[PDB]
Amino acid sequence: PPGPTPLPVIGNILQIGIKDISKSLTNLSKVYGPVFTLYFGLKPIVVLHGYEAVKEALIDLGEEFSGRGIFPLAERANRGFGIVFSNGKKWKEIRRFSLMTLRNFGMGKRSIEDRVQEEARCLVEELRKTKASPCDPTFILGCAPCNVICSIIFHKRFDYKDQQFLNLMEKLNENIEILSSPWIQVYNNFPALLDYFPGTHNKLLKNVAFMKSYILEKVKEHQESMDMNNPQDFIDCFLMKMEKEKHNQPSEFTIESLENTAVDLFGAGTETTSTTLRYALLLLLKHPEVTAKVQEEIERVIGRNRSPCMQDRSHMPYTDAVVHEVQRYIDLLPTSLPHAVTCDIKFRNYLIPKGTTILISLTSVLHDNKEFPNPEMFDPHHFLDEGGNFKKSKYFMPFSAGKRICVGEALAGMELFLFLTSILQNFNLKSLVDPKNLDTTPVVNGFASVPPFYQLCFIPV
Ligand code: HEC
Repeated sequence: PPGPTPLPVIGNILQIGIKDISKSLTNLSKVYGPVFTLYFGLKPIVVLHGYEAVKEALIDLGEEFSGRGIFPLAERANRGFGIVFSNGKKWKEIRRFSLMTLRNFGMGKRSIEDRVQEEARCLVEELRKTKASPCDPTFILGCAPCNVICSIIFHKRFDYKDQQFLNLMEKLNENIEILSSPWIQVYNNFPALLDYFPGTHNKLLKNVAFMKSYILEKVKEHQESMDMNNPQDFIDCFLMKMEKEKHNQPSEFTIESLENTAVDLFGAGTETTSTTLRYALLLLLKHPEVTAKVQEEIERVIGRNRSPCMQDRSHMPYTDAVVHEVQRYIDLLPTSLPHAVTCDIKFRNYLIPKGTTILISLTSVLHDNKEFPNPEMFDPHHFLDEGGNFKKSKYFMPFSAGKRICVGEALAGMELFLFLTSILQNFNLKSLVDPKNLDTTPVVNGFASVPPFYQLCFIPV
């Protein structure tokens, strides 16, 4: 399986660098084809580039490519596996459980949707506190997705001033800061350095364990007041899954694994949604024509009176296109999360041995030159036909694809749709640095893009 010849100890780092590694992968694909080999120091990585290879692996050999693969830093920073990093029956069975409970009406009288709607009108209330004055939305937008997960795991959101909530928030955001430092790919190239610089990974381990404790005291309060035959949140359903398993007791569901699945949901369920929303508003500032068009659909379909809901989305194609086009443009997980093969397998006639790490290039699919003609340009017509109707694409994979597809695809769709429409129904976004100037080009470091810093005022309508 071809690829550039790597140097003695520094792997392929001269060829890919430490900057925008997804761009380097596209360039390498131009010379080695859609299936190349790449060395992260001494570790052999198969990269899959265009749609055809990604679809052929993740969908057609779905089981064979179902494995999760772990780079050095994550290996050291993770004590205990839940869902994101699990493999085999542990992953198969917890993931299955989690999707069950993440369905709209999958645990109690309260739906996921009602959770997201409650959050939407609190999000709006807090933005109303900003008194139409310049503000960095990073924090407020960060709280809403975290709080949806709080409500899903604990039945009950927290006021945004609740100190339980701010600690969990502080702990989650610090993990995102540590993890966005450019010299994180330096660890994956030279893992020896983890020992010589353990600051990173010790801070991750300390933060996770803080969160694990907090959750533990939560599942205790649950074990106490828990009504079987009447589960109301994630913890309840897990606790009672433990009872239906307490007999045949090898057993994948335990207090350890619930803590682990819980921290994952918080980590996987906060950062990406938060950034997508922050980036959405940035783009809505830059392109006010687009914003004006979304507001016409809101006044027409939903009033100014009631609150949005999911049934409204089928009747709002432009807004569905904007949401779709934010996710595709911004390409927040350029190489999703590293995959790994389940056994020795010939792929496009190449032979790839069991447990070999795979990087899926989601960028190559999301920014396919042909499906999306100006792919590095923000344009909702990418998902509209000549009438105003919504136009699906099989190249829309920001949640990846196949057997490891984001467990929260639906939830994220609800959050994005309901928080964005809720914000634009209630406010007009005013820029302070004038649309024309401000730059919306992703700041990329390794496998993580983020918008540049901006401010805006939320002026009520
Ligand atoms: C449930 C809360 C939750 C929310 C909200 C959420 N995710 Fe996820 N996402 C997950 C979990 C859990 C996984 C792990 C799946 C697995 O390993 O089997 C995941 C995995 C992924 C992967 C894994 C890639 C792969 O092939 O293995 C990508 C890409 C991803 N998410 C993107 C997103 C994007 C983009 C958003 C929103 C803009 C988002 N997720 C919002 C829970 C969430």
